[PDB]
Amino acid sequence: MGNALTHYMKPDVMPGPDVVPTFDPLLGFKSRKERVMIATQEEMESAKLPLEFRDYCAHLAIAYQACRSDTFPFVYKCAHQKHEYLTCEYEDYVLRMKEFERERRLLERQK
Amino acid sequence: MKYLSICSISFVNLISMSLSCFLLSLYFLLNDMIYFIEWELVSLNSMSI
Amino acid sequence: TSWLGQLMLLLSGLTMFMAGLGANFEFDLKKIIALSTLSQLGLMMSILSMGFLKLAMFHLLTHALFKALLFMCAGAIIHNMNNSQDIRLMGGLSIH
Amino acid sequence: SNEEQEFIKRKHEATLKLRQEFLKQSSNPYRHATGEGGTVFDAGLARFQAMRVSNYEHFKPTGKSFRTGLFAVVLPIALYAWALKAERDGREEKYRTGQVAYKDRQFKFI
Amino acid sequence: PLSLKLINERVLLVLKLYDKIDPSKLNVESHFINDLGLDSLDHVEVIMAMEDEFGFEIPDSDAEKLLKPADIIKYVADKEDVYE
Amino acid sequence: GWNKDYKPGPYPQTEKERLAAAKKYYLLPEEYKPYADDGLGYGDYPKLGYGLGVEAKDSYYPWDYPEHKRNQHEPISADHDLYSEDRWSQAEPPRYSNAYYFACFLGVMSGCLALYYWLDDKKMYRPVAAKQYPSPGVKHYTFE
Amino acid sequence: VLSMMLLIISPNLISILLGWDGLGLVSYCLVIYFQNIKSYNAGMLTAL
Amino acid sequence: PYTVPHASTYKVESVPQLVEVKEALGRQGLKDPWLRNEVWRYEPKAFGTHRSRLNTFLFRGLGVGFCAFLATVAVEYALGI
Amino acid sequence: AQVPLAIVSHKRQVCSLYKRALRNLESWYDRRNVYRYRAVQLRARFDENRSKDLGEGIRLLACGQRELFETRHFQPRNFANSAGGCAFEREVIPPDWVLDYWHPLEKAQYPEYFAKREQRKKEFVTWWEKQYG
Amino acid sequence: IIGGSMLNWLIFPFPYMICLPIYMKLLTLFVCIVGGLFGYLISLSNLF
Amino acid sequence: MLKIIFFLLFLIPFCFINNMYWMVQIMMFFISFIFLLMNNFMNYWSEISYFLGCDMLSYGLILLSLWICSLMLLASEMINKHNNYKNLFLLNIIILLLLLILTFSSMSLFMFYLFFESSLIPTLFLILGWGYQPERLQAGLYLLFYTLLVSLPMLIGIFYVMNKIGSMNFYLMNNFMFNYDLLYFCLLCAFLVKMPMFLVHLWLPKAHVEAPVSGSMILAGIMLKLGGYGMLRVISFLQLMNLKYSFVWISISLVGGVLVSLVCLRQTDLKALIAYSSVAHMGIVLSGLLTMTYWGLCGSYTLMIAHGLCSSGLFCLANVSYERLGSRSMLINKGLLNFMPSMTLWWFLLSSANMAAPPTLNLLGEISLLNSIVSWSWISMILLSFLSFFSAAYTLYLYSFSQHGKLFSGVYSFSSGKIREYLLMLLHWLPLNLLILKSESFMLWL
Amino acid sequence: VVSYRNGPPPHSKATKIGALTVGGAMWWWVIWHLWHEPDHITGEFDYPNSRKWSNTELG
Repeated sequence: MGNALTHYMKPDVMPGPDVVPTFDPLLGFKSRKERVMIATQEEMESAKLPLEFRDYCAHLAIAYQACRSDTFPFVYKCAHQKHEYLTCEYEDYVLRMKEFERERRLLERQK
Repeated sequence: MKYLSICSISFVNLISMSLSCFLLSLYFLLNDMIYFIEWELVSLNSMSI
Repeated sequence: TSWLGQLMLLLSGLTMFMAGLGANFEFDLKKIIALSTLSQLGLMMSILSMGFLKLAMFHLLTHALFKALLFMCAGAIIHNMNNSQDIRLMGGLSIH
Repeated sequence: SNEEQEFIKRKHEATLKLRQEFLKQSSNPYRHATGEGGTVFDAGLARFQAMRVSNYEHFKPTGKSFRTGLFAVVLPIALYAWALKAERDGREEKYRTGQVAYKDRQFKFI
Repeated sequence: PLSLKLINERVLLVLKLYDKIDPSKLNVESHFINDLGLDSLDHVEVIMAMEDEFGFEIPDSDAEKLLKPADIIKYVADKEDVYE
Repeated sequence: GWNKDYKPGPYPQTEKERLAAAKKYYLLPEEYKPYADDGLGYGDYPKLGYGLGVEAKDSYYPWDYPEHKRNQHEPISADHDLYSEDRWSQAEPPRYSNAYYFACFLGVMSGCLALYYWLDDKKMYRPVAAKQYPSPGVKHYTFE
Repeated sequence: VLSMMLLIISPNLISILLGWDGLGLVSYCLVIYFQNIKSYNAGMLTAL
Repeated sequence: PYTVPHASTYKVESVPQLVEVKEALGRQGLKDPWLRNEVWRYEPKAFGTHRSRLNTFLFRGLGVGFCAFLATVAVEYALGI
Repeated sequence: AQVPLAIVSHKRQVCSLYKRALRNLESWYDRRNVYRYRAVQLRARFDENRSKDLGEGIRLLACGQRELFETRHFQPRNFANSAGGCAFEREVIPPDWVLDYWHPLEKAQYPEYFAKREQRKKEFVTWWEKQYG
Repeated sequence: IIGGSMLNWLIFPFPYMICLPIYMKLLTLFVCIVGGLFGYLISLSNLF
Repeated sequence: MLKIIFFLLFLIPFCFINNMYWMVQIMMFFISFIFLLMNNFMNYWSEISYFLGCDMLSYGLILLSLWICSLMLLASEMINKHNNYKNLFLLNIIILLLLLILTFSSMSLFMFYLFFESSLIPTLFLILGWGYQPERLQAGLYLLFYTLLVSLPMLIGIFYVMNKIGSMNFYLMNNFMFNYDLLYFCLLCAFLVKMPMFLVHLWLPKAHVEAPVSGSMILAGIMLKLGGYGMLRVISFLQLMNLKYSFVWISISLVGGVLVSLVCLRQTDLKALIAYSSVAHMGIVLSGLLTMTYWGLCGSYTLMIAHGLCSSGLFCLANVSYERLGSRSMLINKGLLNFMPSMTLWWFLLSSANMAAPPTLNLLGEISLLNSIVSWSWISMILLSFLSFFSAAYTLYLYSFSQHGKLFSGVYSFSSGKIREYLLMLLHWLPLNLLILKSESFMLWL
Repeated sequence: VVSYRNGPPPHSKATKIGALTVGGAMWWWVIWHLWHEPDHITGEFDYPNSRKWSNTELG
């Protein structure tokens, strides 16, 4: 049970799965910064990145592909750099783990 | 096949083919490259078996 | 994202449950290992019903390795127990 | 019952005589040494063959046979022909009326 | 590879491991009912003992046609195809 | 020695024809039992065992033919294909009836389909938002 | 194994049908390799 | 069946797992003649026990694996560290 | 060459029921000591019951057959080399007359064996003339 | 033995990132532990 | 053409010379090689000599006729070992092959009809002369009276077409179109009997069994294809009326394919089961012919070509067990893997060709036929799956029960396999996998 | 070989050496990956509590 079960009991309290931010992004008055891409579209499509992996930090994935192709097939030689790409995803996950949560707070303040 | 084991012949042949296919598979992961060859049999109604 | 994927996911998880219960109640060696093959098929078809080709392919290669290893083990044990595939007759093979 | 044991004993004597005939005829060295292939003459095999081939001589048009020939053959043929004609007429009136577009019709053979 | 002496040793070993049979009275030609005191279900226990010992299945007609240990030796040697 | 010589004949209306047909098929008179007088039913051929197949018959009996489990000059059953050892035969009689097996299988299937498709819109989820993908028209923000 | 490679390297549905029929037929034959009615019934089941 | 033994070798009282069944049958008031046919089946020398077989099976190469792991650690600190 | 007779006695019926009951008990209880304990329990169950009459014995034999049909294991243990086992008749031996249809150059690979076969053929034809001739 | 780490570095050009709580990451390990301690000792048989 | 016809006409005096049985099949394979050389054909009629010409459908059918007759002389060595009438057998085979070449290379409908119904008299002669059964009289009379009873009113239909049009040529009759029920029934029902239906089949399983091996080759190899060729020539000017009345024949053929595929599971003869097996595949051919698509016509031509080889090759396999085991019964034919292990390669290679097989031309004919029938209606997906499943449910039964299991006890000593038989079943299977290469030859006759 | 009511014939040195070698190989692989990568069994990345974050930053 858990996060689905409360969605059966209190649907107006708990937001749905993979919910977009319904309210204003500037409602919390942080004036929070804008995520700016380092790698643009043409070198994203030059590296044959799939559409499910074109995140806000795809330059680290491009550098991971470059270091994998630099020491192929023994790609563990810069294995920690993989973790670097991984922790960027973790940072994005942390942002997602905030982007849901304050939304529930934004759905609690109106309740 | 005479004076020899057909199992040993098949064993050495399939280790050689498996090593060749493995070394081909490592080259096809470095480039993310897909090949698709096509041999026509019969064409009718713009559809080719 | 299809009703085909939903139905295939249900039937793949159901054959996982079927294979686990059947191999827990099966008294034949090679039939237990064929039920283990069924359980791994349920695992791969349910993870591709989620939609993960690389996970399905990785578990496919892994299952092929260890399951050919199990069947070679079972064949050697059956060939020394003289064609008796019943798991009740076999016993204590760790010493022998 | 005492009548059962006599019947089983008589059947066993007949089976023993037929078994002795089979052991005489199956290992015949002269019949093997002729070189022409064949089988030991079994009556039940020929009875089974003529049972499987000839069956019109015991056939009469009764109600049970008519029910079997209706529900086994003619009724699936009639239902399948009715279904095919109904589906093709329903598609053909839509095709001839003009309710389907040119680029939205199934089986263009393209 | 087996032998008649080995199979005879198998049969007398299994029949002398039975506590309802005295090993002094036990013999290769000893009858299972007239010479030795055995129940109708005791001979079935002897038959399944020979089945578990020799690793095959003995039918019921061949169970009731065995009355001596030498008959069991002749039945086993005919099934497993040894005569020397 | 052909199919016209050895063949099933007319139905035994009288008892002497039944005795002659029993002696013709190498069967004792008590064992012989012809078919019905309906349109499909055979005439003069014996009705053999339709209880259970060839696997039910004794494999430890010394047969003249170990394959098909029959002796010499024994009348082959009319549905010998359907009651063969290969198809639709059991060595032991089944423990349950025919409908119990299918009833339990479709009962478990109906329960599993029902309980799955009731819960198809109660999938769980982590405390996570939608996956943000970059677009030239819509921009997204970080938390720092 | 050759029929299995003919199934793997094929993206065409007709050639997957080629490898499919090859896998089914040689799998049925290798099941019925042993000469008894159990292998007969097993081959009939794995063929259908 | 080479060098078959006699019935005087097999004794019920040597093994615990069969004299437990004999004691349970004596408590129930029954006797059994086929215990001496299964004395060889439980042998502590030829076949071992349950606890020795588990330690043989689960930890067959744990000491050799730990020695090789110490060797890998010792050669890794000389080069990697 | 004693062909078995199809009549089965009542003592043969209860002996077959005892054998099949202990085989089902061996299938249900895999450990040998537990199977031995339950086998002595079933033997005592038979031995307390053997003093009755014939009609009551027939009715209770039918009841025991119904009980054994009720408690029958779904995977009964059978010997592999016997009939009905897991590996019964895995190879089929053709009769020896196909050895008479070999090529003479193929027959030259085992000339002592084929000479002994040709010697044994005359003994077999005199034995067949003695037996069935 | 080597086909786990030999293919995990090869079949994944982009590794999946896992951020899970303490009761779900080792949940499959705890289920494997209770299945190992459950599927063995239940099959142990004693008298009575 | 006239070269092949005059080649067979001057091969006629080879029969009257003593000890000349094996030279005739040598010259028949030589003229099959020459016919392999003359392959400059397109969809229209080429090599026009008087009333004789050839297009691609006619080329494939004459080449199949020459291959089946050349293997038919190779299969019948039982006629040569005995003093059975070799000269009459060779004359009947040459005359029948000449009539098949003349009825396939016919430019017009009437000469096609004339040599088409001239062909059934040598088949009658082979069935009543060289068979090994007391019911050869029941075999030939059923065949002749079925085909004659339904083919006599086709002559009235043929001259009604001649009186309405004027010509007999196929191309000039392709221009016209008729809207009559009885003309359609006359010009269709003779071919609807000549290829097996469900209702009209009876002559087939009672004429294949009691014939010789050569009657089995000529019946299941090329004379179930005379009706297919006739319908391929007649359907072009009867399109409107066959579109009205084709659902009855297609439904009857599909349900009859399912039912006859259920019959073969209850068959105890090897030669009867292939006889009913010819009914099931030609049911798919008949169901794909009446949809009038490009794919249905092309896949029908491909499946008739690929079926005339495989059914004849299966009928040679049932003959080489009938010559040795003494009977065609399926109970006797058991465990031939331990008797003839090298034959079991050809049994499974020709039984797999009867179903869908990976390298055979039968799959390329079956794929292009199921395309048209699924395109015809969606309800046919229920019964094409049942028919194509039951086809290998029964076809694996003949190989499984004849070539696997315990041996039949009480069988006397017979001879081993021969190089002629291995060559005979070699040439029934290597054309089935060498013709997927250059398959645009044997498929695109349009 | 055949054995009756006894153990097997005594094993060669090669089988015992191979058994200890493959057991040492498996356990060396397990303990080596335990020492070099202990983070894979647990959470490789930390999971902070969603109820721990302050409401004064966004809310």
